[PDB]
Amino acid sequence: AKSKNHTAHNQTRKAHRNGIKKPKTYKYPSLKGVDPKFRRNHKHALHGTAKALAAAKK
Amino acid sequence: YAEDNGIVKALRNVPGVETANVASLNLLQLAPGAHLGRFVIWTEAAFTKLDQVWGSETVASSKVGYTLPSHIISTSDVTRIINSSEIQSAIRPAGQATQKRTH
Amino acid sequence: SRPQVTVHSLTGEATANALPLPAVFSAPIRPDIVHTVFTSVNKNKRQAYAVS
Amino acid sequence: GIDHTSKQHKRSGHRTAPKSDNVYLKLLVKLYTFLARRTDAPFNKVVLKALFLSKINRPPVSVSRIARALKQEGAANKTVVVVGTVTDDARIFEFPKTTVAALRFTAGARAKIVKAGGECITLDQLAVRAPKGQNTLILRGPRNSREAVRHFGMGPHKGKAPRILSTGRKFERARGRRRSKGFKV
Amino acid sequence: PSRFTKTRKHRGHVSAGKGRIGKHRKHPGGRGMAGGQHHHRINMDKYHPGYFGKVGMRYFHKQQAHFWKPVLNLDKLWTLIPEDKRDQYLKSASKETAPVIDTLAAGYGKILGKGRIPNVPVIVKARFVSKLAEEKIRAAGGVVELIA
Amino acid sequence: WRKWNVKVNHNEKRYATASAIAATAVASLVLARGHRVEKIPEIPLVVSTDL
RNA sequence: UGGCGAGAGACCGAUAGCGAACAAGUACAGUGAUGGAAAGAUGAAAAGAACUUUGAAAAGAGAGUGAAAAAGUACGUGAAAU
RNA sequence: UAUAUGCCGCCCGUCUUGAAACACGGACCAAGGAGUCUAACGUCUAUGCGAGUGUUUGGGUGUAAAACCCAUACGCGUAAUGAAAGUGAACGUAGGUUGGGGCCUCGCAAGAGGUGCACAAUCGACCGAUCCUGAUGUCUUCGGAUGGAUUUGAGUAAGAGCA
RNA sequence: CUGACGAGUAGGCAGGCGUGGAGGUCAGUGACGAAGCCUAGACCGUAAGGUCGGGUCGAACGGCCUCUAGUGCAGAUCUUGG
Repeated sequence: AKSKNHTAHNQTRKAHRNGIKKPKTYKYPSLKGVDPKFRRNHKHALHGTAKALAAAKK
Repeated sequence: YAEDNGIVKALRNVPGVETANVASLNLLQLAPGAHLGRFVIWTEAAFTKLDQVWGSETVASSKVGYTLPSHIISTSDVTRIINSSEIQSAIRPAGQATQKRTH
Repeated sequence: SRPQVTVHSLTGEATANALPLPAVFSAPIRPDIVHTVFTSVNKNKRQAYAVS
Repeated sequence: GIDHTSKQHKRSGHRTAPKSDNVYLKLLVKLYTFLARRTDAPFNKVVLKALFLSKINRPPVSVSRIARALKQEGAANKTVVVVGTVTDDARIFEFPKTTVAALRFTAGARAKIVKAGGECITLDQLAVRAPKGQNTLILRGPRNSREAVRHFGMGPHKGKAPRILSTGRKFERARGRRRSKGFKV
Repeated sequence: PSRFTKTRKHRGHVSAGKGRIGKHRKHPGGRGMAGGQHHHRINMDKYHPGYFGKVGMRYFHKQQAHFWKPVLNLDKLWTLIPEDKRDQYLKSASKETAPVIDTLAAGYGKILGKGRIPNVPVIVKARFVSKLAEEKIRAAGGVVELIA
Repeated sequence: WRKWNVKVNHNEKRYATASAIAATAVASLVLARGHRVEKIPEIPLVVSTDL
């Protein structure tokens, strides 16, 4: 009572029915995984430059 | 009618004629077969009490919480709006209704 | 400026009295809400039928 | 026998007419097809393709969002357009003057806009006033604020709210939600 | 709706939309939530994670009347005043005529802050308040009176 | 225990009755449903209170 | 959802509706507990065919009643298989 | 429409990789005959109202199992988060950047500048939990201010739900 | 008006034909003959099917706008009858 164990025939043809999807990179990719020391610094650097470009500009 | 003085018993025999109070105004009588428009014979007391029942800008409601509905267009005629003055000065001129068959 | 509906007597003879429209006759004439609500309301005097 | 690349006879997936049977909305669609065909201004093609949108795709714009749109710089005199409805918001106290034009208007919204001195305008009166769409603003209510879009794309580590009837303790907080009971999500 | 269902459009097609190979049969997966830790584990993990096990403490004979404590944001707090007196109360933004608001009278057990009541003094009567709500009420001028 | 009677919203019920009363006016929709009003005086037809 | 007395229907219309529209819990089967049918509709009214002839009789053929017996008590219309 | 003639044409349904099959059902005809109704829901539409919504458990009426009118609650929604005690959402035009339909100004036009709702990505702020920091006072060891952190939620960020 | 395209089982969706019954309308048709049945007679629609003529027959039935469903058959060693 054996049967077919595996194939990959009609697997590269199903995928190309819908056209292998490019991963949609963005401007400002997510900082999840960036080193936490640099991440804390860049948090406070953006925090500083928002103060500098909000308070000084009137 | 608005005040019954032997009117339902008077006209309950004649075929077709149905009577209805103002405060009732059944929908199953006014639009039979979901088709609009029944030839309704009002009485004068019924006409004024209809003004009291459904309300207007002056009288308020007499149905708690109810206001007569708002339109979403100001005039049911559209060609009147399309014509009048202001649109046609903003409109590019017209092509022919059926086009020439070139080639 | 309501269009001043006149009142008829019992013997015809349209009387000089006049009445304004009660502003129900300027409501939105909606055939579709009347249609669907008429179907849902007309199903409300049905009795139960069933087999044993 | 043509070798085809994409779908034969592909219905575009957009609407061409509103699925609703409201007669007066079909009259507004009748008017804006004329204006979108013969004014060649883009405003008439954004109103026309927002009348076709459904009830979920026309979420209601609170009158406080109209207050934010009139606190916007250089836009204090624009006549704001909301294809859809306009609902009242009881959280604002100062409301500005100018014109709001929508399909519908809730009762508190007309009360507040007329109380502040403004004028509520149905879209055909705006088409009389602004044929090419002179001096307007189109707002949209939030679409991803729904109770149903709160649950879309439910899966592991995606943080999107399991469809559930009764919440609290004891209902989907065990194995698969915390570390001590197996895994977390 | 019987004339609108698709099993009336299937009159003429052998299997009525259920398939010839995989025949429509009685209960092929089980009755109900069968096999939750079994052949449906991939459906008890994702879309329902956390369905299996215990989490908390048992509260024998729980009465929800004990836990009646609806909240009121400072965003509303003026809809408790009726709309006719509200404009007379926003004007004369001053003491000695502060509008008494009994928040319990509409059924609110706690007053929470959510942003910027106007500068009119207000005597909020409540059972519970939150710390960032009473600071905003006090900064508006009015005070909070604890009732029961 | 088939569902025999159907709920309608109360305000939509009043909406439909309001649209029916508004349709009992000027008689395109009244001449549409038969209703031989081809020779009448003006519509809405109001008769005196004596009736 | 039992008994009696009532009113009704977006139900079924005689292979349906109760098992039962009829002498239906009947005919019938089983030692018994029990099982359990089929079967309505000539015409307005029997006026349901006097009389003659063929045949031993059933019947036929004429005659006649009937709007019509291409309605004759195997009876309304009377399909398909055959 | 019948027949003659030329060429073609294996009985349908079914499982099946494949049946005209030496696979199974089918002698014929008439009638009956198989995804229906309900409870709770999901997604999508349409309608009413919309910070609400829901008349119909019940009451008054009635041309009386219909229609009509209605109080009080109650259900869902308007607030989350914790096992729980409990606490419970604006530093800032409720933010910053990028991309944005449309609108405004200049320009004949192409375009340039401003404004940028929805939506997409991302950095912040705030609310609850967790882990830290833990000051003034102190029914003298209770109490939490401030400051945080690659932690965490089905949160907020001028409400979108109800029927 | 212009252009492109048209295999399809399981399957999905759309536009529709038919049936029993319900609200409306055509002041519809009809014992000077409705419904039904037969009809190598005819017309329309791609098709579901609709329509007419002839015969038979004997009292009810349709078009359209909507509603509702015990709604459509060649097959189930399908049920009953022949």
